[PDB]
Order: sequence, then structure tokens, then C-alpha cells
Amino acid sequence: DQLTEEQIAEFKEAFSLFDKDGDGTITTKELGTVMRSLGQNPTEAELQDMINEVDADGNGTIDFPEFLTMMARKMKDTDSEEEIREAFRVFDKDGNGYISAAELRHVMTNLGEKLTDEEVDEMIREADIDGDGQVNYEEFVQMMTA
Amino acid sequence: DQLTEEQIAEFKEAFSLFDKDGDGTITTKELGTVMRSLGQNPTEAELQDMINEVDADGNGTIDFPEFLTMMARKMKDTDSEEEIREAFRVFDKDGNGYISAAELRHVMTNLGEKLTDEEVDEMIREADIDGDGQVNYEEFVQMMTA
Amino acid sequence: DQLTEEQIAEFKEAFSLFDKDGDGTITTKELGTVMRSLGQNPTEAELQDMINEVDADGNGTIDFPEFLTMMARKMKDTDSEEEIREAFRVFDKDGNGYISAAELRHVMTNLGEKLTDEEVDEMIREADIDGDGQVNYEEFVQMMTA
Amino acid sequence: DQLTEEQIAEFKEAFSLFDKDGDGTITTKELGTVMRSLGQNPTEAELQDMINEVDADGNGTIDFPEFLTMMARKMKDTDSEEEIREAFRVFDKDGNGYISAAELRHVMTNLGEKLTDEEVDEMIREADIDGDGQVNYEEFVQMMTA
Amino acid sequence: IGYKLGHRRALFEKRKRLSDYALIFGMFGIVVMVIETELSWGAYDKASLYSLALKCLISLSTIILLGLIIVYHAREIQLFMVDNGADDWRIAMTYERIFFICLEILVCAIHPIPGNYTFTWTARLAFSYAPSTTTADVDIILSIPMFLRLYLIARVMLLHSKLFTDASSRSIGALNKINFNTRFVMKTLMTICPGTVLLVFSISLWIIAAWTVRACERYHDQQDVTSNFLGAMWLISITFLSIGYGDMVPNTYCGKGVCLLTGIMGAGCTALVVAVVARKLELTKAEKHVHNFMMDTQLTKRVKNAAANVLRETWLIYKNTKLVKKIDHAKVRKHQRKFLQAIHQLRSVKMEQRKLNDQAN
Amino acid sequence: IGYKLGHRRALFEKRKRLSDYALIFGMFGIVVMVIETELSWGAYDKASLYSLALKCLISLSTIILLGLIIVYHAREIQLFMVDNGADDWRIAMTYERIFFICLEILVCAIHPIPGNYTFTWTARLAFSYAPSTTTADVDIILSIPMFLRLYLIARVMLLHSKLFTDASSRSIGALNKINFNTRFVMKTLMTICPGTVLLVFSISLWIIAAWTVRACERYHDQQDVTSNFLGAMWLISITFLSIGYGDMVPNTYCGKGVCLLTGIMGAGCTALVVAVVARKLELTKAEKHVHNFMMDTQLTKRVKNAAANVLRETWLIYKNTKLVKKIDHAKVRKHQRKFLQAIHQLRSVKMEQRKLNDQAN
Amino acid sequence: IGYKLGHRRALFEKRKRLSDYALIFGMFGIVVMVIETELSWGAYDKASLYSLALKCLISLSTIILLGLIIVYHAREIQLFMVDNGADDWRIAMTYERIFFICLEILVCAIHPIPGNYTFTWTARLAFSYAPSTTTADVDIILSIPMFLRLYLIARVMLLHSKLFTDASSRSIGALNKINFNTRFVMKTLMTICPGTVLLVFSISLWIIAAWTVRACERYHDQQDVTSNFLGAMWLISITFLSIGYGDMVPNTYCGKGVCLLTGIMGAGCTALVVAVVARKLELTKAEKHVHNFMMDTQLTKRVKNAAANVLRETWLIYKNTKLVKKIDHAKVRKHQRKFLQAIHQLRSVKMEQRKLNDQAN
Amino acid sequence: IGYKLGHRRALFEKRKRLSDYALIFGMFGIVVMVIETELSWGAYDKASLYSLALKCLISLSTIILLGLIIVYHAREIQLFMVDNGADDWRIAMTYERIFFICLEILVCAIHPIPGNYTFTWTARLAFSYAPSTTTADVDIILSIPMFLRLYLIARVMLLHSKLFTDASSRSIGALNKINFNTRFVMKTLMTICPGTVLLVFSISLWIIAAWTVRACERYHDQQDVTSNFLGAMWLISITFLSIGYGDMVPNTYCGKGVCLLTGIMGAGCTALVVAVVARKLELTKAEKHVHNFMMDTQLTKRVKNAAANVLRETWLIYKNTKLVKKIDHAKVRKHQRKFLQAIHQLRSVKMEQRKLNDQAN
Ligand SMILES: [Ca+2]
Ligand SMILES: [Ca+2]
Ligand SMILES: [Ca+2]
Ligand SMILES: [Ca+2]
Ligand SMILES: [Ca+2]
Ligand SMILES: [Ca+2]
Ligand SMILES: [Ca+2]
Ligand SMILES: [Ca+2]
Ligand SMILES: [K+]
Ligand SMILES: [K+]
Ligand SMILES: [K+]
Ligand SMILES: [K+]
Repeated sequence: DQLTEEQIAEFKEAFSLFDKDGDGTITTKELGTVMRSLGQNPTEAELQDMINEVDADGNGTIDFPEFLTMMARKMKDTDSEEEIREAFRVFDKDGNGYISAAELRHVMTNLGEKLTDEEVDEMIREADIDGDGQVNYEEFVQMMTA
Repeated sequence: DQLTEEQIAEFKEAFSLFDKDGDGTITTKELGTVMRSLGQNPTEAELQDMINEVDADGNGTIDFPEFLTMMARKMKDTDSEEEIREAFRVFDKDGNGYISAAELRHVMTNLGEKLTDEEVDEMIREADIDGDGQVNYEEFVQMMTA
Repeated sequence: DQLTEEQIAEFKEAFSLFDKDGDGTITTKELGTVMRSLGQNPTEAELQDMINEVDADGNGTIDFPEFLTMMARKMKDTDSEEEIREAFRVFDKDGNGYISAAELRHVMTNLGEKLTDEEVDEMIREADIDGDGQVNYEEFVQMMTA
Repeated sequence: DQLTEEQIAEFKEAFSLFDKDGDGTITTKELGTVMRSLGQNPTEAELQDMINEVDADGNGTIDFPEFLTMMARKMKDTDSEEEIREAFRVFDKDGNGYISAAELRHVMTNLGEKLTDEEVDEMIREADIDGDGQVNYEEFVQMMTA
Repeated sequence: IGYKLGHRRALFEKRKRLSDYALIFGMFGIVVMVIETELSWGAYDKASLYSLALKCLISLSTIILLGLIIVYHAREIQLFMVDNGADDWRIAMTYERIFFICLEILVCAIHPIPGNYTFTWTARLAFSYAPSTTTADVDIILSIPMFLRLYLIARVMLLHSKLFTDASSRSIGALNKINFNTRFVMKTLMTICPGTVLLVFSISLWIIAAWTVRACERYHDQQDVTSNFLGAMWLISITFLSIGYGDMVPNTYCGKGVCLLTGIMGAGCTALVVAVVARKLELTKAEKHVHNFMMDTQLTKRVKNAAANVLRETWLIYKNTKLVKKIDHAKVRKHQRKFLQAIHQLRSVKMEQRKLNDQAN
Repeated sequence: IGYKLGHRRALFEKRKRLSDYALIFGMFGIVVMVIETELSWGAYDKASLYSLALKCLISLSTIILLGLIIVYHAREIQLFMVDNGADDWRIAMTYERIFFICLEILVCAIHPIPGNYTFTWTARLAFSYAPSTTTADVDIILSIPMFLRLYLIARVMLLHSKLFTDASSRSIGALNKINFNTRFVMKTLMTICPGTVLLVFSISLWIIAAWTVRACERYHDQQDVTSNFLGAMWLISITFLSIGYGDMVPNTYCGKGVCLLTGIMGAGCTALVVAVVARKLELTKAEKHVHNFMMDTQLTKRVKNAAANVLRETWLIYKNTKLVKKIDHAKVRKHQRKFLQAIHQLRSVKMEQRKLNDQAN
Repeated sequence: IGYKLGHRRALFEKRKRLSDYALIFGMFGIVVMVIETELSWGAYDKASLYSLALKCLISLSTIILLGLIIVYHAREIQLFMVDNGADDWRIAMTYERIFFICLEILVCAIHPIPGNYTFTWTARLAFSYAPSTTTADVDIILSIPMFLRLYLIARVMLLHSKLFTDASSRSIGALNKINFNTRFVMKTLMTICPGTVLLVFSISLWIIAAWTVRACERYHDQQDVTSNFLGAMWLISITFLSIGYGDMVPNTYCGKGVCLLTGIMGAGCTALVVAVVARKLELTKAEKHVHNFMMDTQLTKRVKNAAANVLRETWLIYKNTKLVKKIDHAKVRKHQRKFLQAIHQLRSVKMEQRKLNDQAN
Repeated sequence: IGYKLGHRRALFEKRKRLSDYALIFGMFGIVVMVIETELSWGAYDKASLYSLALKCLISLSTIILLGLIIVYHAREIQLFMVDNGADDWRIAMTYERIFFICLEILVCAIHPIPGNYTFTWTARLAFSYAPSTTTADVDIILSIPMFLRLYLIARVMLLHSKLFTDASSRSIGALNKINFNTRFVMKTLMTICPGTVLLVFSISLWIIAAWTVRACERYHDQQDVTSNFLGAMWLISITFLSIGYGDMVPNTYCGKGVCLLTGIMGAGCTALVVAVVARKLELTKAEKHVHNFMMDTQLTKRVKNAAANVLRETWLIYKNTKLVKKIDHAKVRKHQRKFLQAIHQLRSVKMEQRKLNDQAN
């Protein structure tokens, strides 16, 4: 249904606002310039991860089909993939994604709207994929899988 | 008609504003200071081109008659030469001063009020003075000569 | 009277604002950052001669019991020990802590609500511990303890 | 008619504003410090000539009587000694004080109230001390002596 | 891609098209109400068939309008379901969502039903304090609140704006996370065109309030004072500017409430109008530079003339004092006075030039 | 450290708890006064037992209130003695300390005593200038000043604020040498919520002043003009905005004094209201950046379209002038006119774009 | 050069000279109209020969004025043809150019023609609401619009300004690409003298509006209220400031329209007047330094005295406590109170000095 | 030292001392005029001896005042002669110097001479438009203009200020080339205390204008409306704030002129008052810093609490979906709704914290 010429032309014109190099490819410099003109300060690592997250080709560059997927995923209001991913980072300390079980037990016992001790204990028991007492972020994708 | 001595003194007084330290000659520095005090940012090449556009003597300096001619030409509302020389620079790229026929065809087929295909085709047929497909501003003076 | 757990929690939470990284002790850098964020410019000598004034342990760092004493003393409205030391510093010169009696006679005769010369003579009596002709801030503490 | 002790005390208090560290004599640095905070930009040569103009002792410093003389001369509204010396500097250029005869002939013929031709010729005839044509500022004092 | 990004566009177009019929069917009812109110006063009574026809039309339009509103809210629910990743429509109901729908239905469900119903109305006259009594009709209570249906204009304007519907604009807004609500568009309009919106708002409110005041006041009025359209316009205009009431004070609390509303709105809007007026009486950068250049040019000449005047008087005094055999005292005094005058003029012009240079620095 | 830091907390809690009973026993008396004033006009005369009961209640509450105030000031003296390191309580008395206590006692000691006392009242009517005379009762002079008891609300709000009674906040304030007074909290509230405080203040003052005006005006009024509650509300509202008086001018100096007070307050408050209103209509950083981006994007297309027409017209002129056998002058004139129009449009667009870019710089 | 640059100057002088005769012949007609209107009320009726003469003069001046306007526009077309490269004058006509010429002709073509024509006029009186009817004359509808001829003053002032006609100014403007519009000189005047222009505009509007109100109101007025020149001046002045109407409300829509215009103008101009006033009460950049210098000089003495008092009180307390054998408690309390007072004064002075130094930083 | 600095100070002291007697002898005459005007309206007629005595006193004081003015101007001429370095006093006369002296003499030479002279006065009553006629006395035209003698207060205040008379201040001013006139002192007072002088000026103008209005209006007044002191105070107060006139409109042009003056002054002064009011409602540097610290402290806790709920809801959804034998659909919907609510709250809190930090940056 998107094959109609009007929406394709609209999206091509929108894509042209990022690619000032003519060729149908987006590099790091153009994205950095566009985000700089908006008042934000993108460092190399975060923007590299941002372009890699949509780049299924692996070439390190964004074409029109990748731009379509990126825009479709970003135009929606709530993205359950990232909203709780950032909530987990809120309690992170050194950005390693490594949270000890004691910290989780504390936060989900005093902070928030409270939780019964057996429920949080069961949740932490299910959280450790091995039992080392430290949880990674794959437990998040395990919840979000279904 | 002609000019009486009443406005000659006023024009001399006006000329004295650019012509500092006497000597009856305008140098590049003298013009540059005046343009700087008006809020503009003048480049050296632009100043050289501006002074040489009026300096028929070729000595690199401006005397009273040259200043008079420059003021008489610049006091008009619309100069048909520079006005349509600016439009080409609007579409120009890299400052080369040459436009390939494809850009002209696209510009006068899509942008503006458009023309019929045969009309623009005939215009490009007349435009290329040799046919290499790289038109320039020499063809511009062809329609302004008469 | 005494202190119950409820105010102990409040004071521990307040102490947490200075002691970062959960160290349990306040260092000079931690105090300096807090003082800088309030708009003041503290010198290193100030950050040292402030902490040692409350540090009875001598370790060069502040714990919770020392913090309690510091806050209790600082929360009062007027501290007579500090006010008249500041008043003396007002008349002090080039940061020496020494005032000659000749200056004191002029200060206490020609300024303020005045004072009879007999009263000034009685005051300068026993004002100098040895009588060389200069007065220090040790004679201060003599008239407080009573 | 003579000064009384109260005005002497007030003038001494005013003098204390310039003389720091109780030296009793005004130095160039002391004067420059008080002139800087008033919003002006004083050069070293300007300060030197200013203090030399009043200091008749020749020691390059100002005592109380010199301060009194300077103040008494400065509190007046118009000082024609400097008022008509400033007008000459208005027309003088290059900082030489050597205005030639032609400059005066033009200034007092085509500017101001347009003195008559016979008047200005007599004025220049009287102005040149020798006739070299370079009218200096020693012609200023001869119209002030009487 | 996979019917995604096309389904959303289809829903957007359907929702945008559903918002024009509501505006048409609301404006139709408002116009018919105004015509019926005007005509039933003197042309025909309340028992004729014309009133029945003109009220049946209103009822039909109201029914269609309610249906269109319900369908619009259903499409909104569908769009939310697609947008937030939900799968059951019961997740959308969040109390306030129900409350706003009920409020819109209640606002749009008011109109004069056909029939013949009357009530009793009493008022106290202004400046004489004499009671009045009349047998009014119920339709005046039900006709005035139709002006609440004017909120659909804002919805249409928001849905038709280029900022709301543009792929590049939405991409930029997604990158720099912002909310595309109606307050954003209102602020944007206030930034780009701060005068046109105020002019349109004032000109519309003036006429609506004047007609409302006349319709309320025509019942207890036998002297053609507050029932005159031009008189109502004058009253609204002078109450907006907060000058007074003159001899024209309403005998009805409806007119008093309208006057209070216009007074509040005028007190709020006059400050903005006079703040935006001053933005037009100022110079840009280039004209500022030209102005400063010419001012310095003139000041230099003035300084030169003052200095020459200062220098001339000294020579005149010296000539008439030390170079003349007989001393005349009637000339030296004049020359000294002119010398002082020239000194003062020189000082004044020099101070002014220095001040202008310092401020332009 | 023991003893200290717990003794101060105990005194703080005692002082905070002593400030609620005063508010309760003041509001009780005010409410009972309002009810008795309303009822004694038409329900029962001034000689019934209901008046005696309803005034004995007022007297009891007043006595208890005075006792509570005295105990509060004793606790405050104790707190000062602890804070400043004093051993004798007589060091606290500093003239103004006695004066403020006496002022509080005098303000809180006024109420209508039981009995039956009357006086004579005369007034000059508005717009007719006719004398009036009636025998009022003393209980109207003694009832209005009870609204001075409303200062206890500020004391309670100050003592209940989180800023005043938080250990970390007090520690920071002591570190920065900040005096915690009642003006600091007022300024803080104005910074946080500058609209809610104005709304609450205005809405309370409106009703209090309207009731006061009606109560004063009900004596010399036999036409239901200024004794109407709604009329009083309208009068207060239109005098606040400084529009006028209409036909409703008080016949009493009490009403005129109230009107003067509302006029002063409105003249003071309208400017703040309009300033805080204007502060709600600007854009934040992100939306400003988005707006500028979109404006530049549109301006580029506009300038391109403007630039195309110049070349189009030039070519048309040249063709119709030199590439045609016979010359038609009307076409040439039309094309030259359009050429000039295109030049002017191009210049205007370029100037606007340059101005916007310079502003954004 | 090449016959050019002198032809433009000649055309400039011709156009400048053609703009004085129009002003003369317009002001002549306005003055004659005012005199005839004043005299025809009581001195002579409308059938005498004086009216015929005084209206024939108006007709002659109007004809000459129209001729002068046409010649001015012809010279304007010539100047455009010279400025923009053109050979046929038909290129100048651009619709709006014709519209403005037609508007000028229509505005300047209105005047009272000779004859004797009457019409019927009815009005409703203010504060009594009683109808009135009179037989007016047509020459009142045709005389008031003559004040529209006052736009020629702006044209003359623009053409006579030094900024518009100066070789240096034109050269600078051409270098900076500045359009010498008629709004440019208005903004320049507003920057130079923002008070003189407001004063002149206000006084002229005051007098003209007062005369217009009196002339309109003299017909339906038999009590010397609104047809009094001083009363009209008072009415205009108090409506400009938005105070009220008093007992002087017009019985005519002409007066009410004039009052609305003055109210709008006053609401627009008062803010500018007070903004200009606020700029005349601040110190310059050469006296602020002196002010700060003296303030610091005084503050140093104040803090010195406070510290001396603190030390004196401390010594007195110690002497009266630890030295005198017979302890007197009446003096110790006083000395301690004075000690606290001195401490507080010292702290206040220190805070004030620090604040002043920080703000001067 | 050279006859300087000793003669100048002596002349300064002489001039300063000569300025107190003028103030005393002007205030004496004003007070006596007020008392005589009050008493002659009923206590005794104009033909008694008390009037003769009370006017002879006025004449004596006026003569002495004129003598003092002349001597003051002579001393001023001497001071100028010393200051500018002149030997003949004829150099001081500069036209405007003579004009100001003549104006001062004329202003100070007006007072009611003894005698008995009457004139005829007519007025038109307000709201009824009925003529009035009375036989007034000349001593009302000659008494009001005495209030012009109030510039001597400004002269004395200028001559007594510490800034004007201080060796250090004069030395600094001479160093910076600053003139010491009355405008400098007025602007300095504006800078130091911009509210006290406004309050004093307002109260003094209020009382003086009220008395003047009553004195003018007492002649054509038989109903105790505008010749009442309290009524005059109310009229002045409500005209100052630009609310209206009520039913109190003067029947005299004197009262109307006074009302116009107060209206102009109020329109000028209200803006300044409300501009200086706003400067008392902001925080200092330390208060701002501690406020921002506490705000960030609270925001961190709020964002932590918001972030916990998201994970709580996610775990509850997973447990009730994929860890229970039978699926209950009435719980998952509630948990998903609370999940969305937590997400929105977290985003709002984060945006608010980021905005506050960016503002504090
Ligand atoms: Ca690219
Ligand atoms: Ca790719
Ligand atoms: Ca040169
Ligand atoms: Ca040359
Ligand atoms: Ca630590
Ligand atoms: Ca320790
Ligand atoms: Ca020294
Ligand atoms: Ca020396
Ligand atoms: K009014
Ligand atoms: K108003
Ligand atoms: K009225
Ligand atoms: K008003």
C-alpha cells in the first residue's frame, strides 16, 4: 500500500534531508551534523550504536529500506523495548549492565509501590540465569519475547 | 542640463568619506574599513573584483570620475545584469560558473511556472555556444546585448 | 529527651548528601564540591581549617558523630565565640592576628558609642598577657569561660 | 576668610582616599588605581604629566599642599587655560602641536562665524613668533598674560 | 513495509476526512438557529409550521452530528491501538477518556426541541430600580449554548496543518522528542503571526457577543437602548477597553455576564497587543549601522564649528583689549559672554558624541 | 550529641501543635458570627435566647483562643532562650516583642458581647442626595473586624512547610547563612506556582468583600440593589478590573472603603497576572530548534522557485523579441512586468531568509 | 556623466517643488471650510451670497489641487522610467498603482458644493431616551471628510528630510542595500525624538477631535452640554485616559465614533509614553561609578562602627560581671541586649555591603 | 592658601543659610491663608477686623520673602563671579537668567490683598443641566496659586544633601567631570529609595488636591456632595486609579481641571509603582542556589520512585501471563494500563528534571 508515488516521494524528500552527499547512503558525518543542528551533542559511540541497531546489512551505512524501518519504529509513541531498558539503566552504576541481586531486592522492597517479600524473592530467583547473583539484560528480552 | 558646481561639491564631500589620508585615491584598505564599519564581512578577492569592475584605468585605484560612475550605476533600483547573474549563482554549484544542460532542463521543467518541453529544448539548443553541454555566463550577455 | 530513630534517619539522610560513594567519611574534595555548588569559592586552607575545628579524632575526616556536633553548633542563631572574633578580624591588618595597644586605644576612643579614657586604660590593663604592646586572640578566650 | 580646622580635617579625610598604606605621598600607582575604578582608561604618560603639572617640588610625588592646589584649581567650572588649549588639539593632528598658517587661514575663514579676511591676516601676522608658518602653543599664553 | 506505515496513513486520512462533516453539520445548525430566532420575534409567532420545520432540521442535524462524533472516537481508539502496540481495545479506557467523550456528547446534544413551552421572567431595571415581569419562552435558554460547538474549528485547523502532517516534520520531531499537540501549534501561530490571530479572534468575539447581548436584552426593553445592534456593538467595544458603561447598563444578568467576560478578555489581550505593536517600531541591523554612520558624520562637523567659535572669541577679546588705543567696555563683555557660550556648546557636543560612540561600541 | 538536637525538636513539635487549636477556635468564631448575623436579620429579633447562646459560644471560643496565644508566646520565648544561649528569660523582652504580643491580643480580643445595644446611623443616598436615618445595633461594628483573625493561616502554612522542617534543608541553609523567615516561603511559592496563589487569593477576597459590602449596605437600602449578593459580586468584579460603577454606587462609607481596597488590589495584581500569562506562551529549546529547521527548509524551496521565474521571463522576452518575424508588443510588456515582479519576489525572499539566519545565529 | 546623474536631480527638484502647492491648496480649503461652518450657524443663513462665495473658493481650490496631483503622478512615472531601465510608460501600470491614484483622487475630490440641500435627522437622547427630530443640511456630511487631506504633510516631510536627499546618505544606503521607505524616516524620528512626535500628534488630535465632536453635536443639543468647546476638550481628554464619561455622553453616533477612535488611540499610546518616561530617570555610565564609590565609602564607616560597638559591649559585660564584687543584675541584662543588637547590626551591614559589591561586580 | 577654598566655603554657607528663611516665610503665609479661608466661611464675614489682621500678616510675610529672594540671587551672582573668574558682574546677565528671576518674583508676589472686592460667578450643574449664579469674592482667585511656592522645599533639599556638600564627593565629581544639579540628586533618590518618595508625593498631592477641590466646589453646592472633605478624598482616590466618577462630578471647571491633573499623574505613576513592586518578590543569589539544590534533591527521589514501578508492572504482567495455569484477563489489562501510566510518569519527570538542569546551566 506504500507503493503509491505520493508517500514514496514524501519519504524520499525526508531522506534527502539527511543525505547531503547525493549518493543514497548515510554516513556518520551527516547524522552527526543533523543531530548537532537540533541542539543535541552526539558522541561517536552512541551514534555508532544507533546506526548499527538499524543496519541489518552490516555495511555501516543506511539506505532507503533501512531508513523506512527506522522511521516506522521511531514514529510510534511507546516502545516497550527501550522504555524499560532505560529504566534499568536508571539504577545502573558504571554502565556495565551488571546489577547485583541485593540491589534489586532493596529497590523492589523499599522504593516504588512496594512488593511482598516472597514475590520479589521469587522474581530474583527466576532472574538469575545461572545463579551468580548478578543479572544481565537478557532477562529483559526473556520477558519481552512473549 | 549636465552638472552644476553645486552638486559637484556634495559629491566630492561624499567621496571624501572613503578617501582617507587625502591623496585623492581609494585603496583596498580604505574601502575595506568602510565596509567593515557597516557590519559586512568583506573578502580580499571580493574587494579586488569590486574595484576592478569599475576601474577602467587598470591602476588598481579609484579616482573621482570612476567613483562617480560607480555611484551612478549603483544608485538605480534594479540592475538587469546583476539581478539575473545572481539567479544563476543560486543554482550554481562549487562556484565553477558552469551549468550542465541536465540541470537546466530539470530546473525549467519542474521548478517555477514551468515551460513546455519543446520550448525548453529549443532554449538549451540555443544556449550551448558550442554544444559541449556546459553552458556558462557568456551566453547570458547574448540576451542583454540588445 | 535524647534522640530517637526517626530523627536519626533524617540526619543520616542529610549526611548522605556530603559523603559520596558510600565511603562513610567526609573528605576535603567531597566538602569542596558541595560548597562550590552553592556559589561560594572555598580555598584549600579554608577546607582544612574548617574540618580540623570539628575533627576531634585527628584522622582528617568527618564521621557521623562529628557531623552531629558540627550541625548542632552551626544550627544556632548567634555564636558569641565567632562573632567577636570576626569583629576583631575587621580591625585586623594583613592577616597576622596581632593588634597593638596603640591601635586599640584609638579604636575604642574614636569609634562607636565612645568610651572614657579611664575605662580604656582599665581595659588595656590585663588585656596584654605579657605587656609588650600587642594584643592577640588568646585574651579573647579568657573573658568567655568566666 | 582663612581655612579653619574643620575644613582641614575634611580635606585630609578626602586626601586619605588617594593616599593608601599611609605613605603620606601620592604615587603614580595610587592615582592610577583610583582612576581605574572610576571607569576611565589612564595611560602611564598621562598620569606622569598630570602629576608633574601640579607638583612644583620636582620629586614626582604629591603632598597635602599640592593636593590642595590641584583641588582648588579643579573645582572651578571653566578653566580657560585648558578650554582653549583643547580647541587647538581638536584641529591639531599627528600630536605635534605645530599647526601651520594655511590650516588656521582655512579654519577661521570657512568655519564658525566666518571672520573677515582682513582680520585673519592680522591675526596670523601676530600669531607667528618668527614667521616660519608653524604656529605653536606658545602663542596661547601671550593672550593670557594680560 | 508489511502493511505498516501504510495502515497508519490510511487511518490518518479517514480521521481527517471525518472531521469536516461535523463542522458542516454544526455550522448548519447554528445558522438555522440564528435565522429562526430572528424571524420568530416579528415575522411569525411560535405556533406556525415554519417553526416546526426549522426545528426539525435542527434535530436532524444534531442526530447526524452525534453519530459522526461517535465514529470519530472509534477511529481514534483504533489509531491508539495500532500506535501503542495493544491488542485489546479495553486497554484504552482510562476514566478521563470516557469523561471527555461524555462531555463532548453533552455539549453537542443541546438544541431547541420542537413544541411550545413558556416560563416566567422577572428583572430589575437599571437607573430606576423598577420591577418587570414577562412571559418568555424556553427556547432562549436552549439556543444560546450552541456557541459551545465552536471547538471543532480548532480540531479541523490542527488536523489540516502542514506541521502535523508531514513526513520530514514527523521525522525531525521523532529525533528531537516532542509532543505534537494543539498547544504546540497555537504557540507556533503566535510566534509567526502574532497580530492576525488576535485580530480575527477580536473581530469574531465582538459580533458574537453583540448578538448575544441583543438577544438577551430584547425581552425587558421598550425604549430601543440595549436591543439595538449598533448600541450593543458600542457597549462591547467600550467595555473591552475598560472605559465605562455610559447610560447603557443591562437589565439582565445575561448581559452582565457577557460584559464581565469581555472585560476579562480585554484586560488580558490589550497588554499583548501593545507589546507586539512595539516590535514593529524598530530598526534592523543594516539601517541601525547607516543611522550611526550618519550621526557620527554630523557630530564631527558640529564639533569643528564649536571649536572654531571658541577660537575666534579669544582673538576678538585680545584685539579689542591690548591692540586698541581706546578701550571700549561695551564690546569686551559681549565677547566674553559669547566665549563662555561657545565653551559650553563645545562641551555639550563633545559629551554627546562620546556617549553615542560608547553606546554604539 | 544527646540532650541537644532532641530538646529543640521537642520544642519545635510543641510549638507546631499549639498552632492548630488557634486556627480551629478562630474559624469557629468567624463561622458562628456569620450565621448569627444572617439569622438575626429576619428569623429572630435581638432579644431571643438564640442570640444569647450564639454569642456566649463566641465569648468562650475567644477566651480559649487568648489562652492558646499566650501559651504559644511562652513556648517561643523558651525556644529563643535555648537558641541564643541565655539563662534569664528577661533578655528576650525588646520593646517591639512586647508591642507585637499586645497587637495580637488586641486583634484577637474583639467580638460582639451579649446584650442589646443600639445607636443612630445616618447616610446620604447616591444619585438622589436624600438623607436617611435608622437605629442600627452595635454588633455590626464589632463583627466585621473578625476577619483580621485570618493571619493564623500564614503561621500554620509556614510551620507546616517542608522547607522549614527538613534536616537537610536546614543544614544547607545554615551552611549558606540563610535566614528562614515567612517572606522566604512566600517568594518560594511565587517562584513555584505563581498562578495558583493568585487564583486562591482572588477567589477568597471576592467572596469576603462581597459579603462585607452586602452586610454594610443592607441597612440603608429599600430597593434590593446593593443588598443583593449577586449584585455585590458584580460590583466587586467590575471595580477590581477598573471599568466603572454602573448604577450601583454605595450609600455607605463602609462600602466605599471596601471598593477602594479592591480597586487598589486589582491595580496591583493585574500586571502580575498578565506577566505570568505571557510567560506561558513561548517555546522550549527543542521545539524552537525544530521550528527553525522547518522554516529554513521551506525558505530554501521558496527561494528556488522565485529564482526560476527570472530566467524563465528572460528567455521568453528574448525569444518573443528576436526569434519572431513580427513583433507583438503586448506580450513583451507583460513579460517585462512579470520579470520585474520575479526580481522583487526573489529579493524579498532572500532578505527574509538572511534575517532569519542572522537571528538564529 | 553622459547627461545622466543630473537629469535625475532635475526630476527630484521638480517633484519636490510640486508637493508644496498641493499642501497650500489643501490647507486653504480646510481653513475656509472651518470658517464657513462656524459663521453659517448664527451670522448668516444658507441662502446669502457669502455662502456662495465661500463655496466657490473651495471648488476652485479643489480643481487646482486635482490638477497638481495628476501632474505629480506624471512626474513620478517619469522618475520610475528613468530609474528602472524602460522605454514605454505602459510598463509602470501595475493595477495597485492605478488603485492608489484613484483612491487619492477620490479622497481629494470631496467638498461641499454650492447650493441649498437639506435632509432629515433623528436621534435618541442620552440618559432620558427621548426621540429627537431636526431638518439638517447636507453640507455637514461633505465637510468632515476634508480632514483626510492631511496625508500630504507626511509626503512633504519625507521629501524635505536630509536623510532622503543627501549624496552621502544615498551612497551609504546603496552600499548597504537599504530601501529609503517612508516608514524608515518614521522609525528614525521615533528613535531620535520619541517625545516631541507624541506630544505634537496628541495635541493636534485633541483639538481636531474636539472641534469635530462639537460640530456633530450642535444639532441635537439645547442645553449647552456637548456643543461647548471646553466641554468637548474635557470629554476627549478623559476618554483618552480611559476614566469614564461623566454626565457627558453623546446623543449622536458621530460623537460616539470619535470617542471610540480616541479611546483606541489612547490605549495604544499611553504605554509608549510611560516607556519613554521611564528612560529619563536612570543614571548615565559616568555617574554610576561615582555613586558606587560613595556608597562603598559610607559602608566601610558603618561596619567599622558596628564592630567597635560589639567589642565595647563585650568588654563592659566582662568588667561588670567578673570584676565588681557586688554583682548588679540590672546592668548585665541591658549590656547583653545591646551586645545582641550590635551583633545583628554588624551582620546586616556586612550582608548589604557584600550584596552591593557583588552587584557592582 | 591663595584666598581660595576659604571664600568659596563662606559663600556656600551664606547661600545655604539664606534658603531657610524663605521656606519659613512661605509656609507661614500658606498656613495663614488656609486658616483664614476656613474661618471666613461662617465664623465671621469679610468686613470684620480679623480678616484685616490676617491679611496684613500675609502682606508682611510676602514683602520679607521678596527681599530674601533678591538677596539670595545677589549671593548667587557673587558665587558665579568667583567661580568663572570674572571681574565685572555684568557678564552674568544672559537673558534667561533675568527671565528666571522675574518668573520667581512673579510667582512669589501673589497673595490676597486686604479689602472687600466681589465678582459674579455662574456655573452649570452636573446631571441636571441647570444654571446657577452667585456673588463670590476675589480672594479665591488669589489664594489657590500660593501652592506654587513649593519649589523652595526642593531647593532646600538640594542645598542640604550630603552629596552636594562634601569635599571628597566634589573631588571625585570633578575628577570624573560630573555636574551637580537637582536632576542628579532626584535620580539618585530614585535609585536609593524608589518607594518612600513616591508614597510621600502621593499622600501630599492627595491632601492638597482634596482641599482645593472642596474650596472650589463649596460655592455652587447646596446638597453636601462635593464640598465634603471625605467625599473629595474619595473622588481624588478613584480618579487617580482611573475607575470612574460615580455620582460625584464637579459643577466647576476648577474641580474638573484638578481631576484632569490627578488623572494624568496617576496614569504616569501607577506603572512605576507596579514596576518597583515586582523587584521585592525575587530571591537573592544564596536563596536561588539553595532552592535549586533542594529542587534537584527532590527530583532525584521522584525519578527513582517513577522508575521502580515500570519494572514492578513488567514482572507482574509476566507472572500473571506465563506462570499461572489459568489465564485471568481482568488483571492483565489493569497491569498493562498501570505500566503505561508508569512509563508516562517517568518520561514527564525526566523531562522536568532535564529542563530545570538546563535552566540552571
Ligand atoms: Ca551521504
Ligand atoms: Ca545498509
Ligand atoms: Ca587614499
Ligand atoms: Ca583609477
Ligand atoms: Ca567519602
Ligand atoms: Ca573523625
Ligand atoms: Ca602613598
Ligand atoms: Ca611633592
Ligand atoms: K465610568
Ligand atoms: K482603566
Ligand atoms: K450616571
Ligand atoms: K474606567
